[PDB]
Amino acid sequence: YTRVVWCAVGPEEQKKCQQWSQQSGQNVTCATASTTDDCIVLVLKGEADALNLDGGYIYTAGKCGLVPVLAENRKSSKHSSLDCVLRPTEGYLAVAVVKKANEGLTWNSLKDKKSCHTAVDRTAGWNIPMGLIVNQTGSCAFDEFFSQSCAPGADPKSRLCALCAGDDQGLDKCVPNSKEKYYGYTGAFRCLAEDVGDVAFVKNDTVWENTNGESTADWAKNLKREDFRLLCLDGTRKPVTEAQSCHLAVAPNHAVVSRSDRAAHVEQVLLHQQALFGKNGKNCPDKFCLFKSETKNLLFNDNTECLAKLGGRPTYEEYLGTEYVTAIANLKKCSLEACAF
Ligand SMILES: *[C@@H]1O[C@H](CO)[C@@H](O[C@@H]2O[C@H](CO)[C@@H](O[C@H]3O[C@H](CO)[C@@H](O[C@@H]4O[C@H](CO)[C@@H](O)[C@H](O)[C@@H]4O)[C@H](O)[C@@H]3O)[C@H](O)[C@H]2NC(C)=O)[C@H](O)[C@H]1NC(C)=O
Ligand SMILES: *[C@@H]1O[C@H](CO)[C@@H](O[C@@H]2O[C@H](CO)[C@@H](O[C@@H]3O[C@H](CO)[C@@H](O)[C@H](O)[C@@H]3O)[C@H](O)[C@H]2NC(C)=O)[C@H](O)[C@H]1NC(C)=O
Ligand SMILES: OCC1O[C@H](O[C@@H]2OC(CO)[C@@H](O)[C@H](O)[C@H]2O)[C@H](O)[C@@H](O)[C@@H]1O
Ligand SMILES: *[C@@H]1O[C@H](CO)[C@@H](O)[C@H](O)[C@H]1NC(C)=O
Ligand SMILES: [Fe+3]
Ligand SMILES: [Zn+2]
Ligand SMILES: [Zn+2]
Repeated sequence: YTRVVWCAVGPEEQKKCQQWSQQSGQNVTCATASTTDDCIVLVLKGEADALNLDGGYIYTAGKCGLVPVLAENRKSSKHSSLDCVLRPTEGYLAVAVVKKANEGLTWNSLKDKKSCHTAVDRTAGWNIPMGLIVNQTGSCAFDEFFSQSCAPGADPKSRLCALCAGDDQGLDKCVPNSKEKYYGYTGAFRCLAEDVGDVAFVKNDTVWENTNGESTADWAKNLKREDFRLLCLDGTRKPVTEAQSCHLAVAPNHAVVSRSDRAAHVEQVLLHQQALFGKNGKNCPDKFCLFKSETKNLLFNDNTECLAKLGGRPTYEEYLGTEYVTAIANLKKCSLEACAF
């Protein structure tokens, strides 16, 4: 009832969820699945209540009747007065990032190069860049465009997984969960940083959070912002400070979804959970911080300031916006009134 079952994707999120569970006095409990799609199915069956999803998955979930409940909100600049929970979301910038040293690589010479994607079906890592590439190429053979990639969630024996590395034992290659070394925003940026790929499709924030000492992780220690460039759609390369004028799209923020019949209850529990474990929460950083996990973005993104209420009781189509929704519909004609399960 006032007990919510959260769905965790893979073993590291499970571990974080368990801690949250313990600290919440079991107001929150945990179910675990190997992929986000499987978590969506748990939610449909009523065996889990909720999870926080990237926009590409909100589209999947939406067709099956799930609804957005609250949205990640990061630090803003305009609307200084408003409380975080009431502040409108701004959205993130999807970018394509390369090494400065890889000169003469631009948007127009990406063909046959190596790519790093957060996961198949995700906004910045897949839907935006592959949608543009299909568009520009006039062809649904997006699996042939790059020579090799790491795109968690594709066929492990395909060239889309050739660059994925699996877990510290080499198992679970290309699975779309954090066990895969190059999964997610951080994984795809690591894939570029280690020069496994030529380009990473991530968001603007990922570059800043993993360079110039912001990350203490071994692979990101010595990374410098100046060693990276953004690829712009006009064929130019720009410094990472110019993301405002050099992105592939603005993406809708990740948001918590649930079955509509459970939305109201998930919302109230979460609002109270963040008062306890959120940014300035009563027990964070004392006992547990919901929005921390050492740059690994477990359950929620680490840069989340709060979960915010949605202005308008959005359907998922309204939450995603008509320009994003049509982009996805078009790309999925290669790979409408449905539910995949
Ligand atoms: C692309 O993404 C980056 C990363 O999100 C965006 O850069 C962020 O811009 C914010 C303003 O919108 C900065 O906000 C404030 O944050 C703090 C405190 O208020 C200040 O500096 C911080 O100091 C502490 C030191 O302990 C650290 O936690 C932080 O790393 C940072 O050094 C800052 O003066 C400012 O008031 C925010 O810092 C900043 N994030 C980083 C890491 O630089 C960027 O706007 C975005 N670009 C676009 C076009 O969206
Ligand atoms: C890949 O190309 C397809 C085909 O063009 C793109 O789909 C098209 O997107 C545009 C812009 O969102 C749609 O037009 C819009 O119509 C509304 C309503 O009139 C208007 O308010 C907007 O100003 C705009 O004109 C268009 O309907 C849509 N076309 C199709 C076939 O549905 C798609 O966006 C491209 N993918 C990417 C990632 O850009
Ligand atoms: O993509 C930007 C963005 O918009 C979101 O929702 C909304 O987008 C439109 C039209 O583009 C609209 O109709 C809305 O009213 C609207 O709010 C996001 O979810 C979001 O966070 C974005 O950043
Ligand atoms: C658990 O939820 C109950 C019901 O609102 C509430 O009394 C209590 O504050 C919650 N405990 C924690 C630690 O979240
Ligand atoms: Fe995303
Ligand atoms: Zn723009
Ligand atoms: Zn509406």
